[PDB]
Amino acid sequence: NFRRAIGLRIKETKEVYEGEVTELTPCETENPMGGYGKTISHVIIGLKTAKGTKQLKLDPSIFESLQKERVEAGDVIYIEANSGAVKRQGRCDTYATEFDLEAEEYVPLPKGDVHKKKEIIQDVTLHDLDVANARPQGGQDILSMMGQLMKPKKTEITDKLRGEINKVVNK
Amino acid sequence: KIEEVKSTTKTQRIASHSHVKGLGLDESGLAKQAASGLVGQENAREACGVIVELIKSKKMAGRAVLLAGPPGTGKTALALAIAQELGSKVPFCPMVGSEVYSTEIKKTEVLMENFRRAIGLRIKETKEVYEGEVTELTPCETENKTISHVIIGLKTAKGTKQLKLDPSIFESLQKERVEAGDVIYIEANSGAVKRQGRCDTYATEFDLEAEEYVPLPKGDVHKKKEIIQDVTLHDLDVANARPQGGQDILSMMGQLMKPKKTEITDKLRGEINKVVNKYIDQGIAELVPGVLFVDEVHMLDIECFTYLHRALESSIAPIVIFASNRGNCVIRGTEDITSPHGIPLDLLDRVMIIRTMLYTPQEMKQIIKIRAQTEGINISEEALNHLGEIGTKTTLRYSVQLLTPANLLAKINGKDSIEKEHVEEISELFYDAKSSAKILADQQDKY
Amino acid sequence: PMVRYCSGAQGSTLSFPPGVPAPTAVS
Amino acid sequence: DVTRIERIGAHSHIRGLGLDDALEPRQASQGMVGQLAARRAAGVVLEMIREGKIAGRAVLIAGQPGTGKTAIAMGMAQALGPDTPFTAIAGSEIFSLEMSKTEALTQAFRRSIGVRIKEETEIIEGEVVEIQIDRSKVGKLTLKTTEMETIYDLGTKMIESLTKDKVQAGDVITIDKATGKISKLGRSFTRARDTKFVQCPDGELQKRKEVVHTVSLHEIDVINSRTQGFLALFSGDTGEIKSEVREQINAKVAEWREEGKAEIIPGVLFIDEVHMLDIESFSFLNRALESDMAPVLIMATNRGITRIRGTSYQSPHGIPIDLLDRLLIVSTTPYSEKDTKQILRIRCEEEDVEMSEDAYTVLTRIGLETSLRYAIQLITAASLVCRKRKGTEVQVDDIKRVYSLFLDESRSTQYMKEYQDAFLFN
Amino acid sequence: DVTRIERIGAHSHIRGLGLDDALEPRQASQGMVGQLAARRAAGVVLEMIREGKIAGRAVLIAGQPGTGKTAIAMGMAQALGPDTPFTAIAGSEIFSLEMSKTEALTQAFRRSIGVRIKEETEIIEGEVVEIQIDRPATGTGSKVGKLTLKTTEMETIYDLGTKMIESLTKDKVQAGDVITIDKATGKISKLGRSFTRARDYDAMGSQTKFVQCPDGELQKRKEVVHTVSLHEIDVINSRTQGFLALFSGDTGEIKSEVREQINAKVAEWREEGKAEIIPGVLFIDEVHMLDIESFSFLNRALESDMAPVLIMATNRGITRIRGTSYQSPHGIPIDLLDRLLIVSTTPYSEKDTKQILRIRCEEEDVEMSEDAYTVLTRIGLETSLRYAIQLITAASLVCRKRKGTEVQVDDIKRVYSLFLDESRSTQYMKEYQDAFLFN
Amino acid sequence: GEIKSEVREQINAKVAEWREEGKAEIIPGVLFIDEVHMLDIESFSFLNRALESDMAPVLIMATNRG
Amino acid sequence: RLHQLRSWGAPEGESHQRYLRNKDFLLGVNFPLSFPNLCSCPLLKSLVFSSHCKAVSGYSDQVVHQRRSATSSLRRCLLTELPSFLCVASPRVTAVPLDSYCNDRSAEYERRVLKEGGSLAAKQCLLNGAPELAADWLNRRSQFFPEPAGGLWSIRPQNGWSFIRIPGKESLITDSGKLYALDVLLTRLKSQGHRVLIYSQMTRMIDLLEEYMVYRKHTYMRLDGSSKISERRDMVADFQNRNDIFVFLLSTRAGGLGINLTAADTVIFYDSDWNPTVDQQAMDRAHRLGQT
Amino acid sequence: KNLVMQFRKVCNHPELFERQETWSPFHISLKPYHISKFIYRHGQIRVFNHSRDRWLRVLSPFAPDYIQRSL
Ligand SMILES: Nc1ncnc2c1ncn2[C@@H]1O[C@H](COP(=O)(O)OP(=O)(O)O)[C@@H](O)[C@H]1O
Ligand SMILES: Nc1ncnc2c1ncn2[C@@H]1O[C@H](COP(=O)(O)OP(=O)(O)O)[C@@H](O)[C@H]1O
Ligand SMILES: Nc1ncnc2c1ncn2[C@@H]1O[C@H](COP(=O)(O)OP(=O)(O)O)[C@@H](O)[C@H]1O
Repeated sequence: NFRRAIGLRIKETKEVYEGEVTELTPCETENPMGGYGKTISHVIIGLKTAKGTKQLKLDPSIFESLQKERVEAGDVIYIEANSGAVKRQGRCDTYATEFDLEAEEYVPLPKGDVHKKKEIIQDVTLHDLDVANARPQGGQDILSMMGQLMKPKKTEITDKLRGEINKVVNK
Repeated sequence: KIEEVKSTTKTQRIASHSHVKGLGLDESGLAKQAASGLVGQENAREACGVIVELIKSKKMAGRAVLLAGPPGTGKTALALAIAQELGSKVPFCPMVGSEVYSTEIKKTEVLMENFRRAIGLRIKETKEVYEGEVTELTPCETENKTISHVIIGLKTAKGTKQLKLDPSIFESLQKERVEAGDVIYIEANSGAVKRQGRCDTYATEFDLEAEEYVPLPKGDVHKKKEIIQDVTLHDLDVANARPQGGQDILSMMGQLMKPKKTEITDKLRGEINKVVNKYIDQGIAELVPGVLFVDEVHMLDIECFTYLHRALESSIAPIVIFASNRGNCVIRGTEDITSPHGIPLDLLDRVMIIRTMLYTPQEMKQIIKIRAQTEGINISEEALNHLGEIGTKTTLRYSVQLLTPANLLAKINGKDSIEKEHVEEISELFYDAKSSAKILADQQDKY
Repeated sequence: PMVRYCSGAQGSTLSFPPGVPAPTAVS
Repeated sequence: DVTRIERIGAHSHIRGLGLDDALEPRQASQGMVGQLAARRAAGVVLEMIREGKIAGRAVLIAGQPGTGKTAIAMGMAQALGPDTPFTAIAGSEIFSLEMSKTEALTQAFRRSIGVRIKEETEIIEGEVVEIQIDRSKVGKLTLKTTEMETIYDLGTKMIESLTKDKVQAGDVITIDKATGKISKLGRSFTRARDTKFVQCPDGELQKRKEVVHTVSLHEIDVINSRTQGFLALFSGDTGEIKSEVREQINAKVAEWREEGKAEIIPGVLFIDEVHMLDIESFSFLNRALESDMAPVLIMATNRGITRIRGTSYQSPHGIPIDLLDRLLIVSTTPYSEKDTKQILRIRCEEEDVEMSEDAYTVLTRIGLETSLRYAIQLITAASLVCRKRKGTEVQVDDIKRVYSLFLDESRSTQYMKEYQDAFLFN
Repeated sequence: DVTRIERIGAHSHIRGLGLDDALEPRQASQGMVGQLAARRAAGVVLEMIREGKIAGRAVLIAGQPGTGKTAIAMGMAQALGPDTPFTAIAGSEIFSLEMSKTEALTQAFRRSIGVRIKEETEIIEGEVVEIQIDRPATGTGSKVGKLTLKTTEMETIYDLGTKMIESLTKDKVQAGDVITIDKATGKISKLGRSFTRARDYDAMGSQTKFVQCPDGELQKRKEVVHTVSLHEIDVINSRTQGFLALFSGDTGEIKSEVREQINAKVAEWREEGKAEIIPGVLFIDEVHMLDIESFSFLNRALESDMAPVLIMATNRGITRIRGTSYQSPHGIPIDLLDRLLIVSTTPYSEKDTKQILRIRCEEEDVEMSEDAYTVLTRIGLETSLRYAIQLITAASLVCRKRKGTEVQVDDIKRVYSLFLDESRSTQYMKEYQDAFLFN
Repeated sequence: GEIKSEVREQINAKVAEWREEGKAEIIPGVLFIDEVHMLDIESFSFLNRALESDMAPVLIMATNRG
Repeated sequence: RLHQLRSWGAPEGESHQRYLRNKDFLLGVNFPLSFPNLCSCPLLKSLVFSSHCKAVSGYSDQVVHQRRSATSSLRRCLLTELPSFLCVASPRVTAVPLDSYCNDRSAEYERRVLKEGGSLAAKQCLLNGAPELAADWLNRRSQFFPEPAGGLWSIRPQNGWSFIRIPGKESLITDSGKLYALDVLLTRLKSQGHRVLIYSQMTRMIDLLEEYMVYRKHTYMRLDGSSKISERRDMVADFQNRNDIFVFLLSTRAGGLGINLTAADTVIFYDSDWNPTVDQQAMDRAHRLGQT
Repeated sequence: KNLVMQFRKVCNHPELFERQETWSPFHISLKPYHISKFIYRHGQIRVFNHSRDRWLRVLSPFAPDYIQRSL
């Protein structure tokens, strides 16, 4: 409770690209590099929203991710501009009529621009930093997943963690 | 021509019984006046001379002794002397009577863990191992698919061999992320694997790499060797009750989870007893019963005292030393009943008592001199006589406690040694338990 | 024969040797 | 000499509650003496235990400290022998942190009653003489006893088993036919050259054997609790077994009895130091002693009229009258000089020490001035003093040495009162 | 202007003990005043702690409420410096639900002995000019590559190993990044994008603050000093991959066998010169909270060669030792009280009570007239010192509300009428005796 | 096991938002504690602040004691 | 996916303000420190530093030293790993898991399944993290930027899962006063640029010295009496005529005569003979008319 | 102290006198826990009550039948 009654207010930009994908256009150079058959300089992705349409030009390494996610033309997707990762949301609502039944929930077309930016102020107690460090989340490991199937319980947070959090919030 | 010396590692810390080196008896069983760091207490040192024979005889189980006498008389100093006298190889297990109150396991069972810990065992284990640089690695597939074998080629300074191995070992090699050119070790009894690194032969293959490199193993690829293992009965009991040997997913994950204690059941201890008797019969094993020391015994609960009635009557249990410094106190857990030393009469009838008794002024001077030269400080004779007087006015503990503070004052004002005036100053900065109790009784309106 | 990924001052590049599918089909 | 785990302890000399066939207790036998009335009574109870027809019956052994009331129970546990369950616990051992106080008694009852079955097995045992394999696979082997030989063609699952366990010519092996498990017993003496060695078996290679097997009623309950319940039979994690499972298993074992598929072997619960169960625990034994599957239970105690734990009430033995009407009380009596001397002789034989007849005499007097257990402890110490002295027989001066080193409680109490204010908290 | 997480609190003005080189206390220095006797004794035990030779030394600080017991403990805790472990506990804090009392004290001891490890490794630190990763057309997965690194003075090319390439690709380093590579560990770390090349770019995959290119030699050595308590070494070794328990506090009743094993290994590191052991201090405030079971543990726990120096403070007369019937000095049993040295403290005068207030207004940024100090000093003897200290901020605020710039005596008389002392409160509680609950 | 306090606070905020939007409505009910005379002194002191939230039931309690 | 929709797609009701949508009781994503948000926002990611699979100690200062000018610079608070070598405990005993035997063909079929692992799904789930991740892991050989592994495969303790302990090459230094002395001498002399001869009186010891010269990578060359006469010629001619070879290893009776090792600035005797004159020759086969 | 060359060898380096071995924990297995055919066939409640147990899954409120009808 003594650590609940102390707050931080901290502020950061979010930037994201989103829209229905109209095209994936891997673009070749005029000549390959020596000894190679073909070379790709970039991918073009065409995104559309209720406000308009535009091409984004991207690094070739995007293409692997766009087949890990089962992206196909007429899906709506987003890209986190600070990280480069891409995520599928689903087929656009435009196509909801193309069968009598399909086993996917359709999602409405994004509104506003293809590229979005805002500044937000986020506010948290020191107790929230204590707990989020003492029991992490976003598991892809046995320790996390076991820890998340098990019944959660409060624990005697150590004075070392309180120490380290104090050190970094001062920075 | 020129001469030089180097040594800078800081020497071991001094503590409250580090002057004690053994009982200092003579060959006839009588006590010398001053030897191996002890002085005085002749009947109690002679009595401990019988007990070090009782231990080394190996004949007995569940014999128990109580050191009793006023605070500050040297009870735990004697028990520590016995721990020196038996040597390192006999297990000596120290414990305090307030440790039975665990939050994981019942008091009655914590005692049993400590008893089983005070019996040692010595085993001639034979291990057979394969080691080398892995030059080749190939699995062999079979139908309902399965893996039938792995084939491994190994290389050492002597030459090479090729081996056919169980799929359990392949599962282990995969888990350890082993590849060709790695140097590995496998112990075939346990099924365990260890990676060491890549062979030194490859160490220059990259400008920038994360690996450590090791020289090629010497000796034959396959060999067997004897390791003398020291262990306790408790260590066998617990390692079977929550296992981590082998290489299956279950045991491997049981190495990650939070290590809770558990009430080991009588059936497991029963089966472990049969196994170790069969190791003795084959001449693989030697048994070394040791000692359990339970200091501050006067605050086990009456549930615990009434359990020791059964544990001391076992044919297995080791020799036990209890210690106490209490008068006719009330027995913990009863609220109504008082008895000598804080222990029930029913248990006090199952022990032999060793009396320990107060020091004379000459003995205090002698102990203070011993202790000062242990802490490494020089003291003038008139100062030491003054400390002797302070001892008679207070307690030998307080008289010893002034030594190091006085030496700090001495070096601060440039003296090499304690002078009387240093002791005479320190005595006024720090009160004792009686002089502080006086001022606090006079001003009792204000605390 | 090896598929090759490059990043530098001149920008990024992905490259396939001749006869490898180069599986970036358009959509 | 080599050391067992089981070295000499406080009751090691007792090797049976010794009596004649009419249950007359002879004056000294099987390591124990005196206590005529108590040992006869204990013999009658041992006959009830062995006959087994009657459930839910209890006896209280009571009397002063050091009057053989654990001794007769320890002797009775030897005399009953293995292969009839006997379980011993201190009353302080049921106060678990992991499991209820009434669960620990419920479980202690069920460790002490056994279900017994017999079953038959097809077993191969013999020396292997030849073994052959090919590039599915088909192979062949030959086996020998002292009396016959055979060759067998091997099916696929045996080829896997034999190839897994690296069987070689000259090995002596046993095979559980039905399951494919190989047990190896070493190598034949005639191929001990080029490891443990043994002579080849007698009789025929394939024996239909019959095996008698028995499991505690508790051990049925635990196996049924979980995916691999049997581990909790070692690790102790058997937390509060659901009573509707026990309800089921009792009805199942009752039908196994009536259909003759198994038979029930009653047993004994020796709850020692009973005076320190709570009134809650007594109130459970009150009614646990009424099942068809209750064992016989034997309780020891050394307490006069006293306050029963968890209350302000006072009653004999430190046990409520509510429970004392369920049981019969057998009362031990303190020893005379003859008995005391003779018990000291028996302990001297068990510890391997010899002493002079005057040394026995003075030690007997000490034994009457300070209670037996003190005198019995002097024996070992005296022999250690003699060995230090390079003597052999214990003499009176070696006993009088030890009597001055190691105090009894009555002298130690006297030597405490002269320094009364130096001890803490009196 | 800016407010950090640490602020003005009850003992923020203390910065040492103010002793001279001959270990004599100055009248007023390093924010401590008066109390000459106990400050001398604190100097001697502080000197003993710095020497480090002798284990298990214990000291008890005693005296009336509000006479600088805790202040002297904070004083020495400042003087002893940050580099040497000093642990504070209030006596209440050992009554855990997760572990037994003797475990809690064992942890508090082992948390107060430091093992100090200097560590050096070789690092490469540069701006990424290019990356090549080659991947098999089918094959086994034996990827290979080359990377080039630049500084303002030098650049070079590295042929890359197969264990290392997974790290670059995992953390998605690309040209224009500035990175630091630890050769021994095989770990990458990133400083940021260089200012130049981000102009020649695609649609955005990152949007963050830039950093300057590194200078001079491309390879350089780094040094870190780690101080690790014995306690965290016990926790790390209690199970595989147990690291989170250092923050989480989830590790219960550690096996004795683990500590015995660590005590051995620590000694070996000392003799090898691999690590330095550094004894510190455990301060238990309000120590009269402990049960007699806890005291009985301390008796014998204090006798190990790994024990730290122990300091305790208390404000108690002859009182009954918690969890028993017996009365004793300081509410501690004589078994333990015999094993330590007692330092005692003295009530204040006018002369030093005024001087405490003077040094307190310097810390809270307040000006007052000498007349105001005169009145406040009287209040601070009619009533306790802490109350007088508590009026100083209230007086400054009431001054500032009325647009003053120096506290006057009528500000203090105002505040004194508004916020009560205990003695006055307790007096008014007599005249409403029926209206309050459970008298 | 002891729901964290910041969760119940978050839910109250969200339910208040939905009734302002008209997406939801709140139905107050009752809590009846029979034999209330054996609540404990710490539990009574909690009811002193439970009966003060913007969203609490009505309590009915029954007791037989003098 | 819920986080993106909830945090940008927020404005206006879908229905003229009626109805809850599907997923509307899933509130946990809204918290500022939820994993989606803390992934989405680059800066809060730094305030939640305690990840479940690294040995993070806390924050410390760090110092870095250039080789040129010996100039240092100081880095303020950065995250730190614990040192590698604090992981040092091991059980005295390691029992194999207790197992059941029953004499029935069907019972034996059951227990075989348990020892292999109950089903491919359940085993893949623990071992690779999910059956989806198992399916990907098989082909991750063929991807440039693969995603993390999820199973027990994702965890790597510093010593492996085995408890066996091999004496490391540093034990040469820890165990002898003489090598502890030699190491500080050679590290100093290396930094000063001095060339050195080491003489020693046991072939068994020159082997231990060679293991040391390989471990701390000094470069070296040895000439026991067991060396062939032709080797001595090359090996001497390579210690002259080159800057490369830091140290020469010799036994005094083999190499102490005639040899003309004028390239050495320094001489170390790791041990000495009962007879002088030998050492005098061994020294003066460096100290002679060719030196300056 | 309890020939000259032994002292010289130990002083030069202790590995010349006795080489340090690779330690590893003591490894153990008990005999496996024997269960009779009789108990493995007639003794598990999981099996002998399987007909009765099925009713407790039929009368479940978690059957998709009952969820639809309730919902
Ligand atoms: N006979 C003795 N000879 C030497 N030192 C002694 C002797 N008796 C006690 N000491 C020392 O004096 C102190 C008090 O003894 P200790 O064993 O702590 O007494 P206690 O019986 O109260 O536990 C310790 O420092 C101990 O080592
Ligand atoms: N009749 C006897 N025969 C042999 N030993 C006996 C006999 N009576 C008592 N003892 C001895 O007395 C001790 C057991 O005391 P006992 O009366 O059975 O325990 P308790 O007083 O706890 O009930 C042992 O040393 C045992 O050998
Ligand atoms: N000698 C002193 N010099 C400086 N400040 C002091 C001194 N004595 C007490 N104080 C201050 O007065 C207040 C009361 O002292 P405190 O440590 O809380 O007393 P105690 O712990 O003895 O009850 C604190 O704000 C403390 O900083």
